[PDB]
Formats: sequence, C-alpha cells, structure tokens
Amino acid sequence: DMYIERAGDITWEKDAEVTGNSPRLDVALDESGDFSLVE
Amino acid sequence: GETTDGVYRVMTRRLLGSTQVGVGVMQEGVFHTMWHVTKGAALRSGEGRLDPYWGDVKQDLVSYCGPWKLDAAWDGLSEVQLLAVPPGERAKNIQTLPGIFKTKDGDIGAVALDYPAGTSGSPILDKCGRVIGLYGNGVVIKNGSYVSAITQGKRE
Ligand SMILES: O=C(Nc1ccc2c(c1)CNC2)c1ccc2sncc2c1
Repeated sequence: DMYIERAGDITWEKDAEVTGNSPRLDVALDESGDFSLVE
Repeated sequence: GETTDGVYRVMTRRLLGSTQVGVGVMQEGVFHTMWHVTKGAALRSGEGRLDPYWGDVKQDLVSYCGPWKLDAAWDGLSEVQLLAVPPGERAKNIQTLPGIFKTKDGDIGAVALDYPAGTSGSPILDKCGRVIGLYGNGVVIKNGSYVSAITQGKRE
C-alpha cells in the first residue's frame, strides 16, 4: 500500500540555486508514454 | 486524511524500510502525480483513502479524488523553478531555463536537472508559484544524465 506525506508549500523562492542548461532535442513519444531520441 | 494544498512525497513499505517512489501535488482537493509512480493504485493519507479518478499512460499522468486541476503553462521564454523533493532530503527550489523537446505533434518545455527517479512527480513552477507541469518523464542523453519534459495535464 502506497501513502503520502506533506513535504512543503508550492511557492517560488527568490534567490534559489540557479543551475542547468537549456537543450533543444529531437524526441519521439511512444504509446507507453516513453520518450526516445531521434537522430 | 490530509487534504491541504502543497507538495507531497509518495512512499511505500513493500520494499526494505520505507521507500520514496515519487512526489505529487495536492491542489483543490485533488492529488496529481505521474502514472509511473503509482501505476494507478490507490493511495493512503493517514487514515483516509485516495481513489484514482483520471489517468493516461501516454501522458504519464494521474489524478486522485477529482479531475486534473493544473492548467498553467510555460511561456516559452522565462526561467522556471523545479521544486525538487528528493528521497530522504528536504524540499528544494532549483531555478533553471528550460530547453525544448521537439516532437511530431509540437514542441514541449524540458528541464535539464539530474535527480533520482524517486523525485518523479515534483512540480515545475512559474514566477507566480503556479504549477506549469510535473518532472519525471523524459530522456537519457549521451552523458547518462536525464532531461525531463514539463508534463502538464488538461483541465476540463
Ligand atoms: O524511469 C524514469 N521514468 C519513467 C519510468 C517509467 C515510465 C515513464 C517514465 C513514462 N512511461 C513509463 C525516470 C528515470 C530517471 C529519472 S530522474 N528524475 C525522474 C526520472 C524518471
């Protein structure tokens, strides 16, 4: 049996840790909801 | 049980100890998560029970207690925050600028942040704190890293 526990509020935090790139990728989505890379 | 708005951990006692399988959003009395997290199974919240209401394996989304309520969208321009809730670790806001998943049916926003698979269901937020999608369904790139889509449902 799965259960849920509250982990916090949904708020935007100013001065949060800013990281991560913005890639443009060619993808395909199958009937099972799985993404795959197209080349 | 607990119906308060906010971000929640999705846990299981089926494996060794208590394991975090995912994360979800409670909004307007509805629990929203990714389909691969729960597989459509019922959830427990203290003494209360959450039964599934809507689900779709292709969109990889599922709602509990009512229809999908999240309708905000990424504007294609500004930075967003991943309110990451990792297993055994505190909730944490991570700001990033999303990339693009180009598909035959249109473009989608994508966040390139690396987190354990148990972080699946963590909400992606806009500058007003509105949930523009859920983190956890994407692709593995040439360097083993994960790039997730900004997965949003449809509000009726
Ligand atoms: O395996 C994962 N995700 C997933 C599993 C099964 C299915 C789908 C997605 C959609 N169709 C069924 C995965 C892998 C790495 C990370 S890193 N953060 C989230 C995350 C999710």
